[PDB]
Amino acid sequence: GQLEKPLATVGGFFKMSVMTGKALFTRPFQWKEFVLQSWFLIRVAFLPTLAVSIPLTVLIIFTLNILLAEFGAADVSGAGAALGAVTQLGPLVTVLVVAGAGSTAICADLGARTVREEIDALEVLGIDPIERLVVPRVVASTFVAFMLNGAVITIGLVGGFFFGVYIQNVSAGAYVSTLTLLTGFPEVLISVVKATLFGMIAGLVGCYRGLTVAGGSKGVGTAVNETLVLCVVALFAVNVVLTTIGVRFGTGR
Amino acid sequence: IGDKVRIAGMDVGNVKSMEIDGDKVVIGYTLGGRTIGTESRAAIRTDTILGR
Amino acid sequence: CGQWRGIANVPLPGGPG
Amino acid sequence: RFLDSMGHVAWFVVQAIVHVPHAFRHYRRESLRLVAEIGMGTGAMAVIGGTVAIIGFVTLSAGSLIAIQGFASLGNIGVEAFTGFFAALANIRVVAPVVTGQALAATVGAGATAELGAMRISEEVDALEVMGIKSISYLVSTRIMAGAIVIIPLYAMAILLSFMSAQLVTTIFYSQSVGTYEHYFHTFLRVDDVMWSFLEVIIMSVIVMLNHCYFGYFASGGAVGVGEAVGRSMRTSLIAIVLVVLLASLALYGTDPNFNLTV
Amino acid sequence: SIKGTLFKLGIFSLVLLTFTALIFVVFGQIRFNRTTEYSAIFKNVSGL
Amino acid sequence: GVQIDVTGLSKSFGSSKIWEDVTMSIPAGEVSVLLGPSGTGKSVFLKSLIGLLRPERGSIVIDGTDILQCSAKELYEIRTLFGVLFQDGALFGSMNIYDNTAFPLREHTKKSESEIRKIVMEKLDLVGMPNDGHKFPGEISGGMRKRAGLARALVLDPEIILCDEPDSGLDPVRTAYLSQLLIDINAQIDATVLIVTHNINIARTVPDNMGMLFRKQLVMFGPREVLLTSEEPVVKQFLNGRRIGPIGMSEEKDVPPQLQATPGMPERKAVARRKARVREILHTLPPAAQAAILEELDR
Repeated sequence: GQLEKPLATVGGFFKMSVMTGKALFTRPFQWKEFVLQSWFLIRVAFLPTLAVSIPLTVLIIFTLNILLAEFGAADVSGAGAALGAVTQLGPLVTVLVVAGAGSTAICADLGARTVREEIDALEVLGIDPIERLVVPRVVASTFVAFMLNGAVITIGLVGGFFFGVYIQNVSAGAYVSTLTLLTGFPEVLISVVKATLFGMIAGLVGCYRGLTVAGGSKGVGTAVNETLVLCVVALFAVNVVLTTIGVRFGTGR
Repeated sequence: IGDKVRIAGMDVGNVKSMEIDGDKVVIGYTLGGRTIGTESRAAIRTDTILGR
Repeated sequence: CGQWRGIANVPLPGGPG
Repeated sequence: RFLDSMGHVAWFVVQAIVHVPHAFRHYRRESLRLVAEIGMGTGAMAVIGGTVAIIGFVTLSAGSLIAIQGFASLGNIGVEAFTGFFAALANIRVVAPVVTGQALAATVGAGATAELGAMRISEEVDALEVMGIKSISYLVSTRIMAGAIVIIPLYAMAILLSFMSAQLVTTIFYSQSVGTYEHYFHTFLRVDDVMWSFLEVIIMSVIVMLNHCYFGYFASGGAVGVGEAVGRSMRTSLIAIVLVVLLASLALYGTDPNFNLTV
Repeated sequence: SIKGTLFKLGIFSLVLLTFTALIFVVFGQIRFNRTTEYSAIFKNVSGL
Repeated sequence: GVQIDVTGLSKSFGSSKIWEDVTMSIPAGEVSVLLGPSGTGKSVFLKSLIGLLRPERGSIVIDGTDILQCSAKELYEIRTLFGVLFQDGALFGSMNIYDNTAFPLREHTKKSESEIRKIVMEKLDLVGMPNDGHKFPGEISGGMRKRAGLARALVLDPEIILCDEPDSGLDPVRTAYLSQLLIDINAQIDATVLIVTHNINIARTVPDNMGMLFRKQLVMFGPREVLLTSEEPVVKQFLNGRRIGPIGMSEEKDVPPQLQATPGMPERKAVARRKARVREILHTLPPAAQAAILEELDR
């Protein structure tokens, strides 16, 4: 009985996601809502994404450079600079600035629609919310996560190059020539898969929590907080699983 | 386990198992669908200076 | 595009020379 | 506008800081209740463990990621006995402070923003002001004191679980000997780094609590605006945490890296 | 306002997919030159 | 206007029960009102009438089809008969009042945009918003939001209208205005209007039929004349807003002439049918109620 309580919400989320997939592959797509939600997520989670990605990659590059300079092998730093940035820094900054901003925004928007009885207004008009609202939001979440992951990886690599060369006086040719030493097609492919899955899961969780808001006076805030916590936990677990799968393939081996 | 198995310098498979049988080690590997003769010669060899 | 030899073979700004 | 907003947040943080002794003397039971609420969560998230469980899961995941990728790369190169040396410097310098900060931000900060927004909407702040009570001193200063009291145990658990996850992944799943891992871990780890990391986490937690209390205290727009306040507070908290960790690491190890391997 | 939103989204998507394609080109070692195919015989390729 | 048949309807949010055994027969085309003390779950009943909520027991036999035992595909046509005014209007904030009004016309019909503009302008002028098409729901007030929700409900020629607390956030004057508008609408289209409210001014001038929920039950449902002359302690206490009676201080401690349609509006056919039913009902009423209702009908 103790496990049966969260299992009901788990089943509701899973059934809602199954219906979302069915509406995506069966019913006509909502291009207008998809465009609107894509631009909304981009405008709500682009500047924070850079503002979190730039200092974090600078910190990682600084730590790697000092540790390797003491180690003596300061010419292979770019290798690590690539290896983290493609496979962990990109998807994890995507996790943070998607779950914090876009997932919470989707949950708040759908909760606002629910408490204002707009969902019931759609439902009494014969329309299905899962096809008109959830599908464009999940697709927009996936698209924005993909693009943001690409931008994060690129900006992180460039910032690491500039910091290491112009501050810690490492050699630029060693940075650019060692980037591909440990990173190849498997790493960028697993990064793309991570970003796509993270965006899809964040969109699904945000939509499901927004549709099932409790109203009241703290229901929307509680729903947003629960959305954020669930997204962080689920995306970290999925990142662990996908990291294991990706290192099973490997560029070095 | 997982080390490369090669034929004429090009990778053909991996090392799958290593067991102790009497005074010998039986190492099981894969050839990736290729065929070798019963008179073939195997050799464990050092690949790099770091111990591969 | 046609002469693209890689990110390691593109001239980089800064440094001596 | 921009200067006006900066001045408003500066006034809020100054007023919250200067009322810490007043809150400490006048309100002790409220501080203890907030310490319990922050440590063990509230609402539906409290039944699973609250902030402790979320922090533990996220830090275990981060340590597992470090051990996994680290061991894979070093085994590909060949020098895989350095994993214990690589994991520790990964956890202390970059990974554990930032990750614990983001998890603390999410759980505690979003809960505080939601609570203060609900109080603002439900006219409870007006009720406190009518009854002759400093609302900032009663709410925000108490939150700050509770966060300062609770952060050290939380980050201690985070560090412990990150180290445990890295060691377990390396020495059980990857079957590395425990002696080599423990040697390279305890030989190349300096307690000074851990102390400075604790100071970073304390400062970061104070800043995060101030930011989230600001976003929740001045909420508007009914129940709908509370969620938007939570989202904005989360974005600001992420940026502030990363910036704090970067600045502290740049200041500490700019000249002396505090790590020796070669002659 | 859907036209302007489409314009902005298209430009932003083009730039960020250019970045993703650039990452794929850089880390996948993609070349765009016309090449001729030759063959060689080795006693041992030495891990090539 | 079609008849709604409710029998044995029950609801339960968890271990608690919202109401039980609500058995009523809503007439066709007659304005009806369901009232009771606050916290009796009347909006739950109103939403269950259309299928937004699922009662645990009973049936709601609209036409001959019990909509509780009906598939989701069929409910895409039953709800075509409905028009719902929510408490705040439940408008869509992303589109203006004109698009909000035209939304179900574009969703269901196949009419050209010229016909859409004609119908939408006509219904907006009907509900007192001839030149407020371009505004958004955020800009307009609560009364205008109710009017816009009604206008959106009046475009597909509804046969049932469900009004949820039309007095919420409104002073008595604006409530009187909205009540007159609802009476005019029923005069024009003869839709089965059902209102849920605990307002007492509404419950003495507007309705043709009235029913009262008290302590998770339905005490009585009947016509206006029968209810306004009923010597039931709960009904007589509530309809006068008294203080001595079964209703307590809180949930834990538990004739008027009638509104007439505006001159120049087509005659209401619900009044004559209501009186025709009232005579057959009075056949069994207590003698004091019989005399009072006979005096009222013979005025």
